[PDB]
Amino acid sequence: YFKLKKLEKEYELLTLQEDYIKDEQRHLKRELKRAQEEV
Amino acid sequence: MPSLAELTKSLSIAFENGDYAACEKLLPPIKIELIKNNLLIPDLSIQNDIYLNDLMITKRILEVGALASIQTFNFDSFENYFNQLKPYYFSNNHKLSESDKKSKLISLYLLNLLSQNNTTKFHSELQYLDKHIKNLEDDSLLSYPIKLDRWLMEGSYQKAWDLLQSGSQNISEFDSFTDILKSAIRDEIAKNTELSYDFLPLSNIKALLFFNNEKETEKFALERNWPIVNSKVYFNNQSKEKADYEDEMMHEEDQKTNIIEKAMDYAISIEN
Amino acid sequence: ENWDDVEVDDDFTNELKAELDRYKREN
Amino acid sequence: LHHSEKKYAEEDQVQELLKVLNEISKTTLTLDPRYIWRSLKDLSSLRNQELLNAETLCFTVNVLYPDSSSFKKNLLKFITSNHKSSVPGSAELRNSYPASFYSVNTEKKTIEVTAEINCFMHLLVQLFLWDSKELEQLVEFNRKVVIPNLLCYYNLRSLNLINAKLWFYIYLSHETLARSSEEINSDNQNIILRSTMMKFLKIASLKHDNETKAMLINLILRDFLNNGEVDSASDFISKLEYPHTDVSSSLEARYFFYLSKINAIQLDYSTANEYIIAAIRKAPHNSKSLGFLQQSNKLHCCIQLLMGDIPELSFFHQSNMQKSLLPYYHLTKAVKLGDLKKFTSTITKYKQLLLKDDTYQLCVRLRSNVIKTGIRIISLTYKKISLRDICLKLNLDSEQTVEYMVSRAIRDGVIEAKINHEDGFIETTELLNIYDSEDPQQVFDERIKFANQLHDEYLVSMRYPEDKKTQQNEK
Amino acid sequence: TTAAPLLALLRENQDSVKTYALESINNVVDQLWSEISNELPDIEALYDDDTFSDREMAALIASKVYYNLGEYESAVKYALAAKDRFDIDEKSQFVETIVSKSIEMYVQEASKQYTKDEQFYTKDIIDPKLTSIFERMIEKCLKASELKLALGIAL
Repeated sequence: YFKLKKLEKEYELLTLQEDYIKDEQRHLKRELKRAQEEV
Repeated sequence: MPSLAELTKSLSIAFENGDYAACEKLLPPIKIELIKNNLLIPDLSIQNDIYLNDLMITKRILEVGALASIQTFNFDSFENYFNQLKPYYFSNNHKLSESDKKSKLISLYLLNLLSQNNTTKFHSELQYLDKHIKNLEDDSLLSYPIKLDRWLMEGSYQKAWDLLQSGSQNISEFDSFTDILKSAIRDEIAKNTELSYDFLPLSNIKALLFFNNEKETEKFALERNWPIVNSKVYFNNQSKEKADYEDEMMHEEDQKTNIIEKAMDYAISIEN
Repeated sequence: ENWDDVEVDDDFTNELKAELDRYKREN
Repeated sequence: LHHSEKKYAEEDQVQELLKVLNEISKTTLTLDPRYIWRSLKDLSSLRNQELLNAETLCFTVNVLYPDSSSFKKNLLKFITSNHKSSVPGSAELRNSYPASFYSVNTEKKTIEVTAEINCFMHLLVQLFLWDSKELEQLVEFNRKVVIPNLLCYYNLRSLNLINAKLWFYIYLSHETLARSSEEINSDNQNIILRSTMMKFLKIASLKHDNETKAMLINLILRDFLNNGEVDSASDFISKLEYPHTDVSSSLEARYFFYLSKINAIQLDYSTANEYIIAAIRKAPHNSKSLGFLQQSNKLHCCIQLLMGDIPELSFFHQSNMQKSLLPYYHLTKAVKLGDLKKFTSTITKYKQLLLKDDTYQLCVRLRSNVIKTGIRIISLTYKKISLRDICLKLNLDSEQTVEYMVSRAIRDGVIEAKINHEDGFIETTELLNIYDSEDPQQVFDERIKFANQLHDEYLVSMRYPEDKKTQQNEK
Repeated sequence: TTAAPLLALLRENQDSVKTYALESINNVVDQLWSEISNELPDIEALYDDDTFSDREMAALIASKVYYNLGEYESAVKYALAAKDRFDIDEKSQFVETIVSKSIEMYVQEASKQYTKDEQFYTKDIIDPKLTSIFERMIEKCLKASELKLALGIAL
């Protein structure tokens, strides 16, 4: 019966990491703005 | 027109005496007795029945049945008898008595497809035939659909008109599909000088489509909506528009710029 | 690589150009 | 002598079996056994000839036989069996070990080892049949067995890769039987073959196996071209169930080859011309792929001639296969010059060679392309040309005949010219100067995404291996 | 055997003959469906015909067409249209997917209408086409002595 319980438990990782990779791109854009100030 | 108790003999007698409308009245009782014994269509398994029971006389039932629908000019029925004859002349190996028997009955379906300008189903049945080098090429009969396709693609319309006239097989079986396809020949040759060639002549176009009377030429212009001017006939429809809705195709205006702008956001969305 | 090597022409060899020397004096 | 020959090959067979046995037990390693099974076909074929046939006899005695006792005897019955220690139970390699399929727990039916043993047993049977070229009763007998067994078993992601190679042997052995002799039993046997492909295809779609669906579609599309039914092939290709990700390049080239022949008879060669090019690029250049390269190269020349364009002569020259390309070379010259008698005499002598590949029917359409190309040659080189000047070159019939043939090509935009009946000469309507127009821009916007097409199919493939790389301990 | 000519003969009279015509079609519904699909609109048009009494057997034909076409939502509608020919106890990959598809669409409407009324499973709030297969699947799992799928789907 563990296949039914663990099925919906794995979508929590797919939910966070879906918007978490988008936050790294927004952070990357902030690092590029800081890189222009370093020059 | 029923004659005897057997539905096969009653259909053959009523076939040569005329009245093809009454020959279809005996069609419903044909399938009643055959389907119960599965004698209407050859079964894919082995029932130990091939040339016995009504399977021998069934081939003659649908043979004159397709010849009855071609005279009544019924396109919905003519396609039904052809699909019912699809399992026939296929099974029973390569030999029964005459094998394919009359091969011109199958070619009637191939000739009717050229009248509708359908090359998908016309060339599909060429590979369906068992003998490509015998019943197709080497066969002197059934030459109307095959040879006409060569002359039409070649572009010679003078020899294509002789196939529906000088031929001796167009009297009976091919007579029904002759004048029907003749309207398809004139409609295709007229569209050659229609869209590209702009200003249409008067006496010349009569010889292109093979018109005997000059009044028949003007009757074809009214159905095709040809602009008429003094002593001349022009064509203003070269420009095409509307045709439901079109997006991102055929010279857009506001969406054409967004196509290029989408390519820039495409690479940005991938990095996202 | 198209219409070049083996097909060649099979004309423009001798008899065609040999007549052209006579045309100059015929004008 | 004979005893040492039976134990040598079986030890190598178990050695290769134990490698894929432990990989499918823990989690899913199934990608790894797929690479081993590629070489298993070549290593088994060379091993079948050596040590006679007795390597498969002692292998069945080693493991448990669900169905396989009578199948070996039936396979050995056609070859006039020579019995040496043929009583079952002569060779025992198990001896109560965990990797040896421990016997006491197996015979008491408290554990099930049959899943991986039975599916692997049917693979070795089909290999010897194609190697020994055994036909007739042995072909139909094994077909009645494997197919019902696959419906009873539940194939996991790893198990679907077993029978995936068995479907190729079912269709191959049936076609070799039909071409050898024709009878009423051969036509009725192909009926069940066409029915079984449709039932298992739905099951394989649920498991989403890349190799299984790649093998089925290649076998299903070939059956459509044999019977000549377009309506069955047209609806089948509209679903697009063929995965392009993990399928092998050899299975891809076979897929693009079918699409070229389908669109050829549909009178659309724009997409078909790209499919025949993709089939050559995806196909390897080695000797085992020469059978596919020989047929694919013959179809490419037929597609070009039907488009009005003439293929390059270097294809018939610098290649090493030009010996088989000789019939298609004479068709190249006859279309150019527009000679009517040259084309009729060309297809007459080589008709015997064109019947094998069924390209003679496509040569019927080439009769029209001889004139259509000759008109394009004279129209592009000569802008304003009179009506009777064409009939004097190509030796046509009359002036009314050439007037209809020129108006035929302007429908699809081939010649791109106009016919003036009042003045009596044909003038080319192409002034070029399209650099200022938007027509080149339509191709420009497409080539922007073409470069980005290889970008999304690549960057993902870098991290793909990197998981197991970083998980392993490094020195 | 071939269902292509038989589907075009359904526009004529003598509906008793149409009963025998549909008998030979049920064999090729899993075979020629990729071909006869051109005549599929004629099958759906007869279902709304009040003079067409063969809709019981005609519903089985259309149920195996739209399903193999790739539409899972349509396979539930045509299967329960007759409420007779459909057999849930038959073990096949065709029925098990329709059952799982009807349950998936039933959970979406169960998490919504529950707020307005808790008795919706005893009422007509949900279209019975969703609850017809959902009720027959639970009774099938109870007879199989399996409480994992019966209690899991019930939640």
